[PDB]
Amino acid sequence: RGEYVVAKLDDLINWARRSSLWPMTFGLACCAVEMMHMAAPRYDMDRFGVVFRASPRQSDVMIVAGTLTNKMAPALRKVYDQMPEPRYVVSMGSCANGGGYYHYSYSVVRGCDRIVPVDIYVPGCPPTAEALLYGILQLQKKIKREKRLRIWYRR
Amino acid sequence: MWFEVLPGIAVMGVCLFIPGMATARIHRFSNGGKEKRVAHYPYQWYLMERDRRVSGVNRSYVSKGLENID
Amino acid sequence: MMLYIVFILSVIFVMGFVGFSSKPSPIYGGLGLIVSGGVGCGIVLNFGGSFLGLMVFLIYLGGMMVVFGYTTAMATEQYPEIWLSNKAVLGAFVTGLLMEFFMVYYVLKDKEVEVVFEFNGLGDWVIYDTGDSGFFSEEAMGIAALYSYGTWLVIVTGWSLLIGVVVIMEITRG
Amino acid sequence: ERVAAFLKNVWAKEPVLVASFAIAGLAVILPTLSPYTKYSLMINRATPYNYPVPLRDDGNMPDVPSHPQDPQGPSLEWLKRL
Amino acid sequence: TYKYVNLREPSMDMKSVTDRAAQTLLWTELIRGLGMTLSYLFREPATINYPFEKGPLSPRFRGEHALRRY
Amino acid sequence: MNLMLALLTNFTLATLLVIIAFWLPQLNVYSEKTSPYECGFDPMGSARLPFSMKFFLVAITFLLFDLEIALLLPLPWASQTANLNTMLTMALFLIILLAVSLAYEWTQKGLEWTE
Amino acid sequence: MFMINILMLIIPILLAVAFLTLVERKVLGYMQLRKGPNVVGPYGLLQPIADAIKLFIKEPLRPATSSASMFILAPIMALGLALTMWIPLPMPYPLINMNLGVLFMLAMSSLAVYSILWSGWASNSKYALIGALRAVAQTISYEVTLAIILLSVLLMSGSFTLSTLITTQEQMWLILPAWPLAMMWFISTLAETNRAPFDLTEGESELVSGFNVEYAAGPFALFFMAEYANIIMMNIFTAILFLGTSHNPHMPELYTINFTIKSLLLTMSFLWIRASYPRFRYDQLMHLLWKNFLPLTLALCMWHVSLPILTSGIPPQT
Ligand SMILES: CCCCCCCCCCCCCCCCCC(=O)OC[C@H](COP(=O)([O-])OCC[N+](C)(C)C)OC(=O)CCCCCCCCCCCCCCCCC
Ligand SMILES: CCCCCCCCCCCCCCCCCC(=O)OC[C@H](COP(=O)(O)OCCN)OC(=O)CCCCCCCCCCCCCCCCC
Ligand SMILES: CCCCCCCCCCCCO[C@@H]1O[C@H](CO)[C@@H](O[C@H]2O[C@H](CO)[C@@H](O)[C@H](O)[C@H]2O)[C@H](O)[C@H]1O
Ligand SMILES: CCCCCCCCCCCCO[C@@H]1O[C@H](CO)[C@@H](O[C@H]2O[C@H](CO)[C@@H](O)[C@H](O)[C@H]2O)[C@H](O)[C@H]1O
Ligand SMILES: CCCCCCCCCCCCO[C@@H]1O[C@H](CO)[C@@H](O[C@H]2O[C@H](CO)[C@@H](O)[C@H](O)[C@H]2O)[C@H](O)[C@H]1O
Ligand code: SF4
Repeated sequence: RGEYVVAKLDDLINWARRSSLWPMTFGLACCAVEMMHMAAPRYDMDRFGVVFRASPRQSDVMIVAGTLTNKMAPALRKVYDQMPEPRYVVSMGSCANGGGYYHYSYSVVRGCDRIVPVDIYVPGCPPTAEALLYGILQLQKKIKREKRLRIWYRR
Repeated sequence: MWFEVLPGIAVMGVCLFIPGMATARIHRFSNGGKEKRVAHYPYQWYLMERDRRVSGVNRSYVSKGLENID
Repeated sequence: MMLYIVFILSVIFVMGFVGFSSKPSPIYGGLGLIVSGGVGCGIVLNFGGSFLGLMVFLIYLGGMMVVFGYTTAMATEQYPEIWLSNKAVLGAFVTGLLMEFFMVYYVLKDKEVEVVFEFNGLGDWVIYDTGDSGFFSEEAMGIAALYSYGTWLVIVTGWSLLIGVVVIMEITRG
Repeated sequence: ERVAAFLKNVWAKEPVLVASFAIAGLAVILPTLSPYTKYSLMINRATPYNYPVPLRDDGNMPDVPSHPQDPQGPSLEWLKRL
Repeated sequence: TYKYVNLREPSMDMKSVTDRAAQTLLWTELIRGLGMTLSYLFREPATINYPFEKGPLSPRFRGEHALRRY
Repeated sequence: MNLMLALLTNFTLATLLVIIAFWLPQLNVYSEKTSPYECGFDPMGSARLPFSMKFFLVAITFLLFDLEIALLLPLPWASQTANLNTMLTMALFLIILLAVSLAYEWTQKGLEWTE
Repeated sequence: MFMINILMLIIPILLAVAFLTLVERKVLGYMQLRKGPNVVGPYGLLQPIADAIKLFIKEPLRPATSSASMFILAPIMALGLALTMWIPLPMPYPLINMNLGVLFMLAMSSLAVYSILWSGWASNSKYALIGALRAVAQTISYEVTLAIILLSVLLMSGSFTLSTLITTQEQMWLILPAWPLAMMWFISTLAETNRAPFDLTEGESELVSGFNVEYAAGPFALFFMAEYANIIMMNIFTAILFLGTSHNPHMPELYTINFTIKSLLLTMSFLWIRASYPRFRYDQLMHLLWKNFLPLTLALCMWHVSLPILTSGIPPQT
């Protein structure tokens, strides 16, 4: 049966991608400090297979951890475009989510989703390190639900 | 705990043990149960080539003893 | 086909020479010299000189590493030239390959060839020695003799290398 | 006195170079003082890489042996005891 | 009041000079640093097993909003 | 043969891994994705512009020193000579001249990088 | 039967490399008061498999400005040469028994540098170029001292054959009569393998990713597999050189176990060192080798030429 095979192959690639999520070493403001605390020993994001890598060419996730200003917006879009696919964006904190405390500023982008597509929105100012980890595990369960091969089979 | 690092080390150790064990056993299988003949110098190659002719079966590792001298 | 191993490697030897002799960007010229140095090591090794072959390869790998560094510093342009990018480079490159290909084609066809001078194409093995059975490498004995017979060679080479350091310091002290 | 004053200074500032020169000096010096150096050349001579071509016995070579196990010819008793 | 963090003169007696030569050549202070990371290898890690375990919080924690009733 | 077979197998294994890497994944190529990386902003000037080498003199000295080891690597074989008086003298002579050349370049500030 | 032997060498190499990545992350983790991968498979045992599958289904990118052929060639050279380094290794029997195995390993190590130089240059990006030129400096720093360190050791072994080192060390490890050289050799292998504190050609905190910054997915994986294969191979080389395992011809597997344990611990030491020290500055690496190791290495080379002659203990040529 073709369906059974592509169903199992979807599980394999979905498992491999969520089990090995490499965020780009990309932080913007206060929220990056809680992101640092997710890598710290108490939460040890490495133990889920989550490893920071500096190069966008070697990153699977962009965690927008902090305010995105207008001056920074073209750079964030640049490094997002330079990530190979599949790629995911996690929006962390009120600033990234929708402008937050600086929503009405002349120099702030009112939400990073004006610039890049966003898979998960982590609320808080900042979200606790555990709240960000909950957001990453939520991203994993989203990847687990993907049906690329199943949809390809029925094209 | 630190001993939870051991399982990955053991897997790494078994994988690194395989090439040495495999090479040693394939040499015995391919050389009639003995070590592969080592010929670093022309003299050693000469004798090995002479053993190939002497074997009568074109194998330098098939040995002939007293039973071959009448 | 394996009996023609030295010939095949020597064909690649020339191809590497045509590579850097057509003079593309020195980055690619260095690549062509590495290939030639690699197969050149293979040619000499097949004549019984394992130490000579590996040594020339080792030296030329170190030399081309320096050339690479100097190239990015002192011999680079905005658009470094590959063999296809330049008409003069391509013409020399093609001319070299065609001269090479025709020498190969005719030497194989006739088992001989006249390219200015006469070369026999029976295969290179025919000239080899037929009786070896010593307990040593003759190349290793000859090279090691540099320290017992080559006292004079040791002195002039050692002195030249020391003077070489003194000289390059002088030459590059503006 | 200056022998120790200079040496102490380099020991404090560049012990790596002090060790280098001391080791190099021993390499140059000890071979001429060692009583075992003479055996290095004897062992190299006693190593038979070549066949020992026999001599045509012409009737007056008392110092040469007729058989490998004859008392004449060099011996390696010194080598077994080394 | 103030203190100096780095204003000390090394002693020049032969024992101290040799102690420093051994440090420079035998890498004693680099070996010492290896000891510290080794001690950490055998310490229990501080990691909690999220989501089965949770970081501690207090009654004042400010999280998701809610409207209450009588 | 064994040697050529081993080299061919290794470099063929590497080539197959690259072939799979390029033909198996789904691709989506556009200009911004393939643009050169420089931390989010476009590069200023070509990466082919000259890159000054501050250790150029050590690099040339490496060539001379790298040939010395070609002269020294035969020493294990040279030690089997019967003429050990000459061999030991010439071996030490060569290494000392290497040390003298190093000491000269050191004292003349050849090992300091240009600033 | 030789083709089977080749596969029984390189399939295990790549599997050992994959699980060395897991071991490093766990060892670093516990040294850092955390755990490291323990979710993907029991004790993280499936984590290397997940990463490998992830990368090879990731989209590979050819940069717009890159030199296409050289961009592809470099990772192929890196892994190909890394696997070639293993063929003369006696464990206890080499796959290929070479008269000049040590010289072969030196030559192949030099050739592997060009996979760094060409990948960085072919990327046509500034961080990649800076990384590649750091590899030029690194090679200039260690290569001369590395060869002369080996020479001094081989003056006791008597040959360039790797299997002779087993015979040389049948009574005693060479680490005893040559621990100063072992010290300098061990550091040189860290520089040779681009390992911390000499991780300069990648230098993440400085160059983002250095020579491989433009590489993604499978092509990037080839560079990772190459480096980690070289780390294991260089510690096997260190074990053979200095910690010779006794070889019983009738029980060759006892040699393999003892030798494998030694090589593992030496590899663990590389990870341990990475956890402990800050990074060198790449000009300070060059001064370390030329101003400290080289003067000492030259002196010790003189000593190890003279010592066999003066003690009448020159090894056999054969
Ligand atoms: C050490 C080496 C490690 C190697 C690891 C190897 C990975 C092992 C696991 C393989 C899982 C199966 C592959 C699935 C991943 C495919 C990537 C993907 O997600 O594409 C989604 C795409 C989705 O396409 P789509 O049609 O649904 O939509 C994409 C188009 N737009 C953008 C418009 C929507 O799937 C496919 O297109 C085809 C899926 C086929 C799955 C079977 C793969 C066959 C392999 C042959 C490929 C031909 C080239 C030869 C390569 C060598 C063969 C081995
Ligand atoms: C009978 C006569 C006998 C004659 C022969 C006698 C010979 C023995 C006596 C000679 C001295 C022996 C010691 C020689 C070892 C090499 C010493 C050395 O080179 O260290 C110096 C080097 C530079 O140190 P630094 O302070 O920065 O600079 C000095 C001032 N310019 O310092 C460094 O190298 C710093 C290195 C930094 C990187 C270190 C990272 C790893 C550290 C942990 C490794 C532990 C060692 C394990 C070895 C394993 C071996 C398998
Ligand atoms: C990157 C490009 C590299 C280009 C490399 C170019 C290599 C040069 C090609 C050399 C080809 C040599 O070709 C070789 O010629 C001889 C001719 O006697 C053939 O040898 C032949 O000898 C006998 C004659 O009695 C025939 O019966 C036999 O069938 C045939 O093998 C070899 O089978 C062939 O392999
Ligand atoms: C910048 C220029 C620097 C030039 C430096 C030159 C340094 C040379 C130092 C001398 C080196 C050799 O030193 C010399 O070695 C030979 C043998 O090896 C020794 O000779 C000793 O052993 C040999 C055999 O091995 C015997 O033939 C001899 O009877 C015995 O005395 C000498 O006793 C020793 O004096
Ligand atoms: C036979 C081989 C073994 C013998 C050793 C051979 C190598 C000798 C190396 C050079 C020795 C003299 O040459 C060298 O001169 C320079 C002067 O600029 C000194 O160097 C001086 O500045 C440099 C850089 O700051 C440092 O090494 C040191 O702080 C200081 O001494 C060296 O301390 C001295 O070693
Ligand atoms: S959301 Fe809050 S914590 Fe995060 S960057 Fe903005 S102000 Fe700082």
